[PDB]
Formats: sequence, C-alpha cells, structure tokens
Amino acid sequence: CPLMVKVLDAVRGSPAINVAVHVFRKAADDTWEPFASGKTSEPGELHGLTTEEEFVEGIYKVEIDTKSYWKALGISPFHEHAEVVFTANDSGPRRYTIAALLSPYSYSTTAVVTN
Amino acid sequence: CPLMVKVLDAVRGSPAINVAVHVFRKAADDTWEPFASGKTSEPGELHGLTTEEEFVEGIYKVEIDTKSYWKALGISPFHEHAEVVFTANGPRRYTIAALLSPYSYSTTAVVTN
Amino acid sequence: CPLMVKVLDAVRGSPAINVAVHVFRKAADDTWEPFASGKTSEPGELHGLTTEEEFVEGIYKVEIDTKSYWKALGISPFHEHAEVVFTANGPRRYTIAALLSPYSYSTTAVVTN
Amino acid sequence: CPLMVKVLDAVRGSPAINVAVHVFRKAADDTWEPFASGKTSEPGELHGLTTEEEFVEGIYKVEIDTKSYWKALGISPFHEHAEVVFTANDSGPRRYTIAALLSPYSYSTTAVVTN
Ligand SMILES: c1ccc2c(-c3cn[nH]c3)ccnc2c1
Ligand SMILES: c1ccc2c(-c3cn[nH]c3)ccnc2c1
Ligand SMILES: [Ca+2]
Ligand SMILES: [Ca+2]
Ligand SMILES: [Ca+2]
Ligand SMILES: [Ca+2]
Repeated sequence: CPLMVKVLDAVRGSPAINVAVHVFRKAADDTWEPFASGKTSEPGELHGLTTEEEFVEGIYKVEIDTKSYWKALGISPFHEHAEVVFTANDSGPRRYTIAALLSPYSYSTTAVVTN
Repeated sequence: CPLMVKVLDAVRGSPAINVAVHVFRKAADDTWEPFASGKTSEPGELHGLTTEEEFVEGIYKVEIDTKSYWKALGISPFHEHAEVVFTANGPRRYTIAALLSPYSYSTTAVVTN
Repeated sequence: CPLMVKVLDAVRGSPAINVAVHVFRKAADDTWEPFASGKTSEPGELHGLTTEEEFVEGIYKVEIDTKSYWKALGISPFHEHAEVVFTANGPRRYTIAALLSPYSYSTTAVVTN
Repeated sequence: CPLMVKVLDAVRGSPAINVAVHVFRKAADDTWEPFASGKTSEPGELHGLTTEEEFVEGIYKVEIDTKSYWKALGISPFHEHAEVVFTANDSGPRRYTIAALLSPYSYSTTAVVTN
C-alpha cells in the first residue's frame, strides 16, 4: 500500500470518518489528471487508493474534502480542502502516509515516507 | 489591507523571509486566475497584496512556494508548494498564517472585523 | 521586549483574547518559580512580560490557560493548559506562538536578532 | 491499551524512533507522581504504558523527551519537551492516543479519545 491517508479531528478529538479524498497526477500537458479517490473509514484511515504498479513517479495532489466534512457536522469551515502536492517515487518507490489534522479554520499535514 | 500572509519556519525558529506567494481567484470555468503575488519581508509578512475594491467574495487559493524556500536554505523538502484554498464570504480582514517544516505545513486563518 | 506570547484560535479563526499566560523559570531545586504573567490583548498578543535585565539564560515554562479560554466560549476542551518549556541561550527576541484547538495545540518559537 | 503515544518527525518525514516518554499523575498533595514511562518503537509508537486497572481517573502529564531526540540527531532544539496535561477518565474509561509532531523549534500534539 504505497499511499495512505489518515485524518484526525482536532475539535472532537476523534478520527475523521467518511472524509472524501481525491488524488490527481500531473499529466504531460501540465494539467491534473484524476488518479484515485476514496473515503476514510472509522479509524480515520484510507487504504487501497493505489497499487505499486499504478503509483509511478510523478507530481501528485491529494485533496482532502474538509469542506464537506465540516458541513456534514453542521459547521461552516474556512478552507475548501486540506492538501499536499508532492513529487513521488523520484529516487525509487516509497510508501507515503499523508497525515492531516483538521479544525474549522486551520489544517496541517505531514508526510511519513518510508522505503 | 484586506488580505495579509504571514509565514514562519519551524526548523530555524524564524520568520520565513523571501518566500514567494501567489494568490488566485477561481473563475467561472473552474480555473484559477492570478489575483496578486509578492515575496515575504523580514518579519515573514506579505502586505499590500490587494485592495478592498478588488477583494470580492469568491474562492481563493494562496500558493506559497515552500520548495524554493527550503532549497535556498539547503534543506530537503517534501511538498511542491503549499496551496491554501478558502471561500471569502460584515467588515473583515483576513490573515493567512503558515508554519513550515520540510515534511509538514500548518495553516490557519485569522479573520477579524 | 525580549519575550512576547501570541495565541490564535483555530476553531473561530481569530486571535485568542483574554487568555491567561504564566511564565516560570526553573530554580536550582528543579521547581518552577513564577517569573511573569498577563492576559492576551485583542490581537491575541501579550507584550511587556519581562525586561532585558530580568530575562537571563535558563529554562523557562510558558503556561497558557487554554481550558479557561475554551470554557469561556462554551467549547469542550481536552487539555488542562498548554505548557511550553524551552531553554533560553547574541542579541535575541523570543516570540512563543500558539495555535489552539479544543483537542490539540501547536506551538512554535520565533527567535530573532 | 488505554494510553498510546505516537510521534512523527516533521523534518525527516519519518516516525520518531527511540523517543522517551514519561507519564505523571497528579497526587492528592498536588505534586506530580511518576505513573509510567517508555520509548517509541520503529513506527514511532509506544504501546503498553499502562493497563485498564492502573489507569484510573486523574490529571495526567505526558512528557515527550524531544530534547534528547533532537540532540541524538545532532540538532540543538528549542523545547525541553512536548506535552499534554489532561484530565483522564472523568466520564468513565476512555482510550487515549497522544499524537505528537516534532520540529526543532515547534511541536504540536493532538488527542484521539475513543470509548
Ligand atoms: C501522529 C502525529 C500527528 C498526526 C497527524 C497530525 C498532522 N498534523 N499534526 C498531527 C494526523 C494523523 N496522525 C498523526 C499521528
Ligand atoms: C503554531 C503556532 C503558529 C501557527 C502559525 C502562525 C504563523 N504566524 N502566527 C502563527 C500558523 C500555523 N500553525 C501554527 C501553529
Ligand atoms: Ca526519478
Ligand atoms: Ca456574504
Ligand atoms: Ca549563551
Ligand atoms: Ca468522574
């Protein structure tokens, strides 16, 4: 599982469940092509986005739909999404975990990259 | 002014100076149209991006060129940039604050009357 | 001044106003001795805590009363407080910045010449 | 496992390994009594600090020795530790994960509390 996303809620002190996550890859024409998408489970994790075969080198964007998350909880948030854009696999295949921490007016993300 | 960006560096414990920042507004075709840009000053701040007349409601993206910042310091970065996307909806001033590390960033909004 | 504290609220997207802050310096018995305190102002800042003469090298704790802040807003908090502990070691100014959520906080130091 | 600690390194993009963690509990005399301690493993986690029997209500302090961590990596950091102080189990037993993200001049922590 070369790409995993974990999302926590800093208001409620809980995993963020049912958060939609969209991954794009920069194409040769310099536009964002759809790559993979999914939704977080009860523990706030999203596994199975991609495979070692599909996850080639490239510039990837992970868009976490934090807006819909907050709105479903009845809160009107600031940001449209939480994100990372990063170059992947440039020095060979890595495993990437994108960890996001959410509040209505703030987010942070971290990458954990292992070999 | 109605929009200010502030950038701090969590590695060096300092303001992030000479960071390039671009702001875009979402147009009707769902593309991003350049709106304003500049480079942070010694206190890590970027003032004078826009004006009350120009800064209308809509969806904005603040792109902070973090990769160039880290490369200039000789520190290996993860992210291409940081992209901070928000909707602007009485009298208001917005500050977009970012705290930078090589493999992480954090951003908050400070919206005041 | 040599030590400033700045507090932001990640829930409301605002400066954290009227937050109590206490600073302590570690004495030889490894106890904490009150050094300075105050409450944040409208921009979420606390200036005038100490003086150049008073602020010597040593180990300091900045305790931010986050639980009282969240209770005053009617928002359920996790932490008792936030305790920010650091060593103070040429010409320097320190800013201790904190970003608050009910179940999380983040803190950074901005150390400038 | 009622209390778990997870520590990530925001500079290297990795779990923070071999980080010492000390937990204290406020005693009836209002001093901090030692409660439990341990060190993070390869994935940056510390399990087995305590048990359901031992982890009673109380005010707890978790001190993560971030200073020794950075110094072992040859870096001189700002903070002595990363921490939380919190009241635990006041509305009955909960499971607590304390998630910490470290940089040389900054840290953040989050609590994940489940029933
Ligand atoms: C450990 C440390 C941090 C986290 C985060 C996080 C992102 N920003 N600050 C914290 C999200 C998800 N899991 C984590 C486990
Ligand atoms: C802790 C302390 C500061 C922040 C900032 C920030 C930039 N200027 N004032 C604060 C932005 C994002 N996260 C932070 C976490
Ligand atoms: Ca390559
Ligand atoms: Ca409006
Ligand atoms: Ca010295
Ligand atoms: Ca009770």
